[PDB]
Order: sequence, then C-alpha cells, then structure tokens
Amino acid sequence: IYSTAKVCLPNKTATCWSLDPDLTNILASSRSYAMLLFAWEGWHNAAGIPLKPLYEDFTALSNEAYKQDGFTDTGAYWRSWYNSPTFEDDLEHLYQQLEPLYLNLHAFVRRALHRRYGDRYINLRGPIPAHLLGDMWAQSWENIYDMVVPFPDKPNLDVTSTMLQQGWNATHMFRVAEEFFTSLELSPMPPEFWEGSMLEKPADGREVVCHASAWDFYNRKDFRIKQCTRVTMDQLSTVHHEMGHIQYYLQYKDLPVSLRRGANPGFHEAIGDVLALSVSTPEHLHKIGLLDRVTNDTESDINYLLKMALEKIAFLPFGYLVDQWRWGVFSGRTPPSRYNFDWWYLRTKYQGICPPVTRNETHFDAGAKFHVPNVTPYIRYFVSFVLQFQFHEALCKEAGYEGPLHQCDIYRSTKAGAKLRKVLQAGSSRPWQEVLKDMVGLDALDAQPLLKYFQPVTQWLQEQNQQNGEVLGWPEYQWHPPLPDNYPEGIDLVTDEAEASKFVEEYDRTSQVVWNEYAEANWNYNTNITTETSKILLQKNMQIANHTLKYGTQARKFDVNQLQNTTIKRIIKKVQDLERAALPAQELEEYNKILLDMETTYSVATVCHPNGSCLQLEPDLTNVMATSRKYEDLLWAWEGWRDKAGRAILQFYPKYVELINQAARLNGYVDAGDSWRSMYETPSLEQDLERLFQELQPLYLNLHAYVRRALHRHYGAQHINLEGPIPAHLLGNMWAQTWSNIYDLVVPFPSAPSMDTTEAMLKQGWTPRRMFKEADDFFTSLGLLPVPPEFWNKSMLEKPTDGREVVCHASAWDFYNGKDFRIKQCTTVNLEDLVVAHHEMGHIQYFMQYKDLPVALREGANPGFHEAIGDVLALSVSTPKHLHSLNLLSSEGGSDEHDINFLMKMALDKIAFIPFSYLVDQWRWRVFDGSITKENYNQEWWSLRLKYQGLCPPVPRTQGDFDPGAKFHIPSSVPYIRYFVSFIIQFQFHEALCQAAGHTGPLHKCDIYQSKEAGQRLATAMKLGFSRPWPEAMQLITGQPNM
Amino acid sequence: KYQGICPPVTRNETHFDAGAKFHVPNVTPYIRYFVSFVLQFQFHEALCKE
Amino acid sequence: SASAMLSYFKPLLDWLRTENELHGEKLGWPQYNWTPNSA
Ligand SMILES: *[C@@H]1O[C@H](CO)[C@@H](O[C@@H]2O[C@H](CO)[C@@H](O[C@@H]3O[C@H](CO)[C@@H](O)[C@H](O)[C@@H]3O)[C@H](O)[C@H]2NC(C)=O)[C@H](O)[C@H]1NC(C)=O
Ligand SMILES: *[C@@H]1O[C@H](CO)[C@@H](O[C@@H]2O[C@H](CO)[C@@H](O)[C@H](O)[C@H]2NC(C)=O)[C@H](O)[C@H]1NC(C)=O
Ligand SMILES: *[C@@H]1O[C@H](CO)[C@@H](O[C@@H]2O[C@H](CO)[C@@H](O)[C@H](O)[C@H]2NC(C)=O)[C@H](O)[C@H]1NC(C)=O
Ligand SMILES: *[C@@H]1O[C@H](CO)[C@@H](O[C@@H]2O[C@H](CO)[C@@H](O)[C@H](O)[C@H]2NC(C)=O)[C@H](O)[C@H]1NC(C)=O
Ligand SMILES: *[C@@H]1O[C@H](CO)[C@@H](O[C@@H]2O[C@H](CO)[C@@H](O)[C@H](O)[C@H]2NC(C)=O)[C@H](O)[C@H]1NC(C)=O
Repeated sequence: IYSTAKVCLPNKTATCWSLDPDLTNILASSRSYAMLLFAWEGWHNAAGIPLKPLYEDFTALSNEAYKQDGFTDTGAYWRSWYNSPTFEDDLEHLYQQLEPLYLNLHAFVRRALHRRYGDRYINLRGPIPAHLLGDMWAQSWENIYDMVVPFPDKPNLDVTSTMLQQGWNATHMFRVAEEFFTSLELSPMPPEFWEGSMLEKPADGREVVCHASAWDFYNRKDFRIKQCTRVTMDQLSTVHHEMGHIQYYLQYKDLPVSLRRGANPGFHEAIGDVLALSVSTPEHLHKIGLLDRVTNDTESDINYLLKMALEKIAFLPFGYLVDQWRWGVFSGRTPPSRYNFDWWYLRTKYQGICPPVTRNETHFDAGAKFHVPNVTPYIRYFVSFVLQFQFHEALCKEAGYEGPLHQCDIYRSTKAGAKLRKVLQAGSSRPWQEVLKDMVGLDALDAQPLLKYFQPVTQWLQEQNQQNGEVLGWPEYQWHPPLPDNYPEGIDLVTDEAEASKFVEEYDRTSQVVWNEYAEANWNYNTNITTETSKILLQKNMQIANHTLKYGTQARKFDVNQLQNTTIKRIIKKVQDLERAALPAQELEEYNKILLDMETTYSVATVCHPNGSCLQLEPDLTNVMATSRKYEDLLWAWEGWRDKAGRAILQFYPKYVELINQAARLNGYVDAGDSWRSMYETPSLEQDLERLFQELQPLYLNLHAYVRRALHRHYGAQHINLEGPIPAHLLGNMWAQTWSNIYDLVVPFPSAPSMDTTEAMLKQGWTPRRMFKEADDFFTSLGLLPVPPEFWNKSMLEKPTDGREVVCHASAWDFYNGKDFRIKQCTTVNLEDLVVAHHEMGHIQYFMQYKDLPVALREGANPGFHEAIGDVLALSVSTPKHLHSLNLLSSEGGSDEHDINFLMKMALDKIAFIPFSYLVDQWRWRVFDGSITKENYNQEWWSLRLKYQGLCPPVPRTQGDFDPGAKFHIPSSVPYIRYFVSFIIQFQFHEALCQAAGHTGPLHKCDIYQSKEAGQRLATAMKLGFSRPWPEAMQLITGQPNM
Repeated sequence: KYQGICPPVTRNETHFDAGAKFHVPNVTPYIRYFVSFVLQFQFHEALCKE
Repeated sequence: SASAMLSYFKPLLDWLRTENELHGEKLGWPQYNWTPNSA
C-alpha cells in the first residue's frame, strides 16, 4: 500500500504522480505554496488514510508476539539492542544538548522563508509550515539552500562540469575511492567485486532503476553493490558511503552468522558517513586532483558548513521524533484514537513545524513516512548522526591535526586507518560501549564533537539572529497557515519572484521595439495619408495585436496577490488585461471592422446646401458655427451635422457596445464603463465626481444665467427665454462645450480692450518655430528638461495640408527611439494656438520626465494628469502679466475691467466645459451599463444635456437621430471623463505651484515664471509616472491626496 | 488529550494557564484526590460485599 | 415569475400583434419629444 500510492490532479488525467521521482522533485524544486501544499496534502492522504487499520492490527500482532517472546513490548525489544537501562534518558540529555543549534538554524531559515513567501503564510514567531522546506517530511533542508545562502556572491562548490571536463569514467570514481581506502592501509578488497558486481545504470533489461543499497553475496567470500552511477559530487559521496558499508561487511567475515551486524544498529551508518564527511571537504578534492586550489576564506567555510548543517542538523529532531512516536504507540500510551494527535504534538514540539492544512483523526500522517509501514526502527539514524561526528573527532585527534574539524580529512592517516580497522574487526562480539571507549575515549554517546564541528557556523547563526532580532523558536504555537484558496484548480499559477522578474524584463525589451515600430508606422501614416502608408499601419497593428495577445496569455499564467513586490506586481497586473485581444478571432475582426467603420464614417461625412458648394466639419462647419450670429444658419449647420454624423453612426453603435462589453467581461470587469473607470484605481470614482460637480454647480449656474441674459438681449425673446434652457446651437460651438466664440456678445466691460491686441498684432511676427522655442525656453526657465534638437532638425509642426486629407488634430506622439518626441497640429495665428502649443509642450515634457521607467509604466498616473500638466503652465502663460512680458499685448492693467474680462474669458473656456466633460462619459457609462437601451439613446442624452448643461434641442429630436454620435470621441472609444478630471486637477496644481512660488494675493494673477522650487516639485512628482497611484502624486504636488 | 477541552482564545507562551489553578502556586500535590476518588469506591464495594 | 401573467394574456397578445401588424402600427413612441401643445 505504501509502494503503490499515487496522487493526481482533480482533472483526472491518465497519469498520477508517484512518490518517486515525481512528488519528491515537485517538493524539492517548485517554490509555489499552492503546488507544494497540493503535493504534500495529496501524498499524505493517499499514503496514510488506507494504512490506519492495517497498522493497528500489526501493532496488536507484534505486541502479542514479542510479549510471548519475553519482552514487554515491541518497542522494548527495539530498545534492547542498544543495551542501556537508561537509553531514553541519555537520548533526552543528548537532544537537550543539541537544541540551541537547531533553534538558531530554525530561526534563520524561518526568516528567509518569511522574506520569500511573505507574512500571510509564515509567522515570525510560530512554527514553519511543514511543506515549504526541503523534503516532504522536512527531514533534510538541503533543497532550501538555494534561497538561504549566507554569502551568495561566491559560487557554491557544487559543480558537475569539472568532473566531466577531466574525462572521468562512470566507474573510475569507485577505483579512486578504493585507492583512498587503501591509502590508510585499508581495503583488503577481493578481486570478485569488479568481475562480480555492477556499478552503473541498467543498460539492458528492466532491473531496478536506482537505489542506495549494497546487497552482499555473503558466502564468507564475496560481496556486491547494486547502485547507479552519475557525475555529481553527491553520487561520489554516496559511493564513499556505500564502500564504507562494504568495508564494514569485510571486517567481520571471521565472526559467526548472528554476530554479523556491527555493534549498535547505528554503527553501520556512522562508519559509512564519517568517510563521506572526510571526502566531501573541498581540501580533499583539491589534493586528490579534483580542484585547482583551496579557497581558504571565511565566507566559503560558512557556506559549506551551512550547507552541511541543513541536513546534519535539520534531521536531529527527526529520528528522535519518529521512534518516540512509535515507542508511544507500542506502549499503549497512544491508542488508535490518538495517532495523529501525538504525531503532530511531537512534530511541533521537537521539529517546530505545523501542518499546512487542518488534520484530524481520520488521517494517519505517520504512515506517509516510509519506515512506519515498512517496519524498520528509526532511532538508528539519530544515533548514527550523533556518532559520526564523534568518530570524525576521534580520528582527527588521532591523525595529529588539531585544527578546524571541517578540513580534517583522514587521507594518508595510517593511525586513523588502524583505529578504524580495530573498531571494525568486532561486530556485536562485544558491547558497543567498550568499542566506543576504545576508539573515542568514553563509553557513552557525546554531543560535544557535533557542537565543536559546527562551532563557526553556530557563532555566525547566533550573531546573525541577534542582528536580525528574532525569537529563537515557537513562542506562539497553535498557529496554522491560512488556506491559499486551495480549492484545487489554481495551483499551477507560478508565483516565483525570479520568473516574474525575467518575464517583466523580457516583456519590457520586446515591447520597447514593437511599440517603437508601431509609433513610427503611425507617424508615417498620419504625416502623409498618401503614398499608401495604411498598409504599413495595418501591418504594425497586426504585430501589436498578436504580441499583446501572446504576452497577455503568458502573464495570465502568473498571479498578482501572491507576488511579493510592488513594481513587478503592478506590471503583471497591467499586462494581464487585453484591451481588445481577449475576444475570439472572429469577434476581434468584427470589432476592428466596426471601429474602423465608425471612425471613417465620422471623418468623411459632410453636410451642405443643395446648391453644390459644400462644407466639411473642420474648418468649415466649425467656422460657420463660430462666426455666424443668425438663428437660421446656425440651426441649419447644427441640424445638418447632427443628421449626417449621428444617423450614420447609429447603425454601428449598438454592435460596438455589445462587443466592447463582451471584451470587458472577458477581461475580468463587468462592463466597458467599469474597465474605463478602472484606469483611476478608485472604487468610488462616481461619488467623488458627483461631489465635485455639486461643488462647482453654483458658478456654472451664475455664468449660465448671465450668458442667457446676453443671448436674450441680442437674439430677442422669441428664441430665448429668460427662465429656461438656452438652445445648444447659439453658443458659438458645434457641441456647446466651450462658449468662447460668443465672448464678443457677453463682454462685461466693452471699454477694456486689453485682450484683442494679441491677435491684432500677431501679424508682426510670432512664427510657429519661434513661439515653440519660447515655450520650451519658459519650460527650461521653470527648471525642467530641455527639448532635444531633433524636434527642430527632424520633426515638423506646420502642416496645414502637407499633402494629406485628414482633418486637423491636437495629439502628441511618443516613441522610445532613444530621444525623440514629435507632434502634429494645424497652426493658426491667434492666442488659442499658443495655448494648445503649451498644452502639447506639457505633453512632451511629461513624455521626457519618466524616461527611465519601464515601457508598461509610461503612463502619467491616471489619464487626467497627462492633460493637466500642459494646461497648468498654459494658465500662467495666458495671464496679462505674462502677455505683457514676451510682448503679447501693448499694455496691461490691474483695474477691475481688464481683470473681469480676463476672468470671463477663462470662465467661458473652462466653466462652460465642466458639465459637458462630466456629461459625455456619464451617458456612455449608463449605455455600457445596460441602463440605456437602443430605443432611448437620444432621449437620455438630451435629458442629461438639460439636467447638467441646461441646453434644449433647437428642433424636435426623434428616436433614430443619435445626436451623441456627432461628438468625435464617441465613435472612437476615447474616454472623456479624463477632461473633467484634468480641468479639476489643473487649478489645484496651479494653486500649489503658486503657493510654493509665493505670489501672495489673487490666484488668477500669479505667474509661475522663474519658480525653481515649483518646477523642481513638479518634476519630483512627475517622475513617478504610472509606477505609483495618483494620490501620491497629488500629495507631492499639492499636500493632500484628494481632488 | 485527557479532558477533551480546548482554549476559548488563542494562547501562547506569554501566558501561564497552569498558574490560574490554586494548587500550582500554593504547591500542594493533586493526585491524592484522584487516588481518594478511586479508593472510596473500592472501599464501598468491599464493605458492601462484607 | 411573469410566465403565468404572460400565459393569461396570450390570446390577446397574439390578436394585438396581428392587428398592429395589419394596421402598420409601430410599437413604442419614436417621436418622444412630441407634445400636444406644440407651442
Ligand atoms: C561458520 O561456518 C562457515 C561455513 O562452514 C565457516 O567457513 C568455513 O570455514 C572452514 C574452516 O573452519 C573453511 O575450510 C577451510 O578452508 C581453507 C580452504 O583453502 C583451508 O584452510 C582448509 O583446508 C579448510 O578447507 C571453509 O572454507 C569455510 N567456508 C565454507 C563455505 O565452508 C566459518 O569458519 C564458520 N565460522 C566460525 C566462527 O566458526
Ligand atoms: C575508463 O576510461 C578509460 C579511458 O581510456 C578506458 O580504458 C582505460 O585506458 C587506460 C589508458 O590506456 C588504461 O590504463 C586503463 O586500464 C583503462 N581502463 C580503466 C581506467 O578502467 C576504460 O575502458 C574506461 N572504463 C569504463 C568506461 O568502464
Ligand atoms: C584555512 O584558514 C584557516 C583560518 O581561517 C586556517 O586555520 C589555521 O588553524 C591553525 C590551527 O593550528 C592555526 O594555527 C592557524 O593560525 C590558522 N590560520 C590562520 C588563522 O590564518 C586553516 O588552516 C586554513 N586551511 C587551509 C586548508 O588552508
Ligand atoms: C522587485 O522590485 C524591485 C524594486 O523596484 C525591482 O528592482 C528594480 O526593478 C526595476 C524593474 O523595471 C529596474 O528598472 C530597477 O533597476 C530595479 N532596481 C535595482 C536593480 O536596484 C526588482 O526588479 C523587482 N523584482 C525582484 C525579483 O526583486
Ligand atoms: C502571546 O499571546 C498574546 C495574547 O493573544 C499575543 O497577543 C498580544 O499580546 C500582547 C502582550 O503580550 C498584547 O499587548 C497585544 O495586544 C496582543 N495582541 C496583538 C495583536 O499584538 C502575543 O502576541 C503572544 N506573544 C508572542 C510572543 O507571540
């Protein structure tokens, strides 16, 4: 039942993991809490649950047999071999001598495991979980040594290439080990061995795969070994151990049959392991020709002794534990109703480990150990582990080298070999106490040589624990790790720091080049819509799509919560979501086609009179909606544009909503609106935005009343009602987002002409090159990064037509070409051109500032900071003081008239936009929510327009009109709440920068020019990029982490 | 193990729950009560037998 | 559930669908901005 025990995943695949070599490799290699826990729990259940009744019956039968024999118990019979009335008491004293070593090692390893697996699964004052360290039974911690190296700078002396380079055979290692045996006048080796024993993996036939036994032919004349061969140092050590066993077999040939076992049952392993100790030392390897020279350094010694103490000290609680439990079971102190209880009490009391899962009397965890079903006593291993260091010390003191015990081999030690032979001659002929006294000098087991052997690493461990300041061991028992969400399907998600880092770096390096190629293709397409650059753009789009899909699927195999980092966790989370690649291929193609159709239909549609002369949206319909003061023409333009664009995009929008919602659902979210709102990482964004709008409502209401009065005074009372909304087409803008074009109608003080001078005299000069040069000069004067010269040597900005047929935009493009950032925009001669120039300059400076960050972390916090940075400096640029400077007006004055005119212009620019910015996404969020259906797309849009903006339809809008489709951002899947957030944020930024720069008094007259402290604080808050959430940048810029 | 009793709160080595019993500080052997409880019934059975 | 309510009116729902299709009636109110006053 122990042999044919298997565990396999809930998927019930055709294969199931076995103990060897599957489960052992999984527990020694995989640094995943979920996978380690699954393997541990599955193996323990499988190998223990069906073994309980059999073990109870075996215990009864064995006790009956050995009570009939004469002993009181089977455990008493097992203890009878060592021939000591107080054997348990000497064992207890021996372990109480060795407790501090294991306590220090346990604290050190627990601290390392805490740094690895975090604080949720590991308690710094409780016991370690019983699966996170080394073996499945936690007997040896060698496999943990990878993550607990004391000095990782030096290379560990565990090398297999050195053996292969020197052309070592698969069997010559046995010969050199034999010559090492013969060096100390030992090894009277028979010739039958090499001609009657095989030491090699099975070349033909299905014999045993691998083991660590040496079966002897006996017959008083011939012996044998059955063991595989490799090129590792561990194989060499095991070879020396097995030949020590063979040497023991040789030295008592003359003794009778029953007097064959060598003294104590642990003497076999002690003799086999003292030679292994004397062999694996680096200096023996150097002097045997396997190493160039000895590294006589403290750090190498500490590393070697900590590697050795991870198997020779971590095993001491075991063995003692196992046979104590078995003695208790045999004595009747542990009835079948207390097997697991006493087992885990002993496991926590001595070893200091807790079960990863909850155990109870159903389980038999002691039955997962090999030696409990296959009934072999286990205290022999503890006795041998204590004894081998005593033997090593005795041989070393008898070898004439009274130095450190590590580099203390017995090579070429005649007297040591003589003593070893003298001990080996008598096997069970005499009591073991006399043999031990004859060899060492005392007749009892002693733990002092074991302490002396590990003295330097003991001192190092105590010092390091004192520096780290941790409790020695388990002052807080009763602690068990929380379940890792072990409902067994999420156990294959890799949660390793090294793998996550490697994936992050690979993604960074491939994303840089692929995104640079995409940006270059986009720049080539947009700069020249001719010459068929659309094909290259499509190729780059396909490359980006497939790369994003591949790396997102690769990052979906990782995890987020269990990652013990901030930057790596953020990058993995931001890569795990595919914006549009989560859809199947057919749906993805349909979504791409729908989006392209909507964008092309918006960018192509024109409305015009049946006369024949025709106008486009920009700059023809916008111009006729900006400079025309007449109800008929404005109404015609408004209705015609709404008709064309909206009725064209209505046939596409519902399917687009369906597809974007499906993609967002596949990405984890519940809606496309939820996916867009997740860009801000605030679970309560809507409440905050509603609070801000309620705060800003009175100012908009007053401005709306004043503008309504002015419009009534001009147009009349037939078209305008003093109480009631103003029609949306009378505000000088197509969408009535900004009321700047009707400023001449709403001038508070007409006798204060200090703003019309700018565009009046811009004809005297002000080339785009020189005005952008002045803008970057102001940027540098603030204390920011100068623009690279490629912006003038390579990039262009003056593209009115430039051989292309695309309407003008105001966007900024970035690519990691070393140092290259370029823009495109249509350049006019007015102040708004300078304002938008400063906005784009702020965009480009934001691009520069986070240069050293990873590609995935190239965002400017939430996407409202990106727009805010340029407008912050545009606010200070547009002040009358900064216009008087740099010669942007004739003269300026602080009188009430000029100040009020300037404030009214700024209000018509920003306050009139607050409701529109909030309205666009507000409608779109309700559309993606399923709250607004196709039947009332328009009705709810106009309800929002009346409720927030306070506008009314100039003409009756019916169902099937789709007025929202006339806005550019709606048939382009571009979020719009970012403009609301930016308009809120930029005034806070301006106020904080002014406060850091002084300028006590009114805020609207403060200038950020020549503010080194403000510039440095803006830089120190902008260099964060998307690495940290936006409240931190808010706190650095302003002082409060709130909008 | 013996009483089948679990602590209501989470305990750990800062505590000393054996000291809350009266007989532990005021050191007095406690097994005499176990022995007396068994012996009284032994005596009762023997006397009622006789 | 509304299954019982829908099954109660099933003959009337079928007749109404037939009559509306025959008369060319369009379900809903496409001209939602309409108002009898009409200024
Ligand atoms: C335990 O029993 C074994 C098996 O009988 C004994 O080994 C045998 O010992 C005898 C002598 O007692 C050996 O015979 C002698 O061997 C050589 C042959 O060159 C020579 O000295 C003599 O002419 C004589 O034949 C015998 O070979 C050997 N093995 C076998 C298989 O019989 C062993 O001595 C006994 N041990 C004790 C402690 O009594
Ligand atoms: C071990 O490797 C050697 C490599 O040549 C093989 O033959 C040895 O050759 C040397 C040089 O002529 C002889 O002195 C040795 O006696 C040979 N035998 C040894 C070292 O065992 C040899 O066949 C290889 N043994 C294997 C592969 O089992
Ligand atoms: C490795 O270096 C250690 C010291 O780090 C050497 O220890 C020497 O031990 C002897 C014992 O008799 C002392 O007398 C010496 O003073 C020690 N040497 C020092 C402190 O430099 C040890 O021998 C070295 N081993 C090898 C193989 O080089
Ligand atoms: C865990 O986070 C740390 C702290 O940020 C990472 O160290 C930086 O990683 C970024 C990744 O883009 C590198 O640009 C920096 O150079 C790293 N800082 C250094 C090397 O000092 C670290 O890589 C993350 N991962 C691990 C496994 O530690
Ligand atoms: C031992 O038990 C106590 C009681 O639960 C643990 O909890 C803290 O005890 C300290 C005093 O020792 C109190 O000041 C704290 O308020 C307790 N709670 C917390 C959450 O800290 C205590 O941690 C345990 N001691 C050790 C060493 O683990």
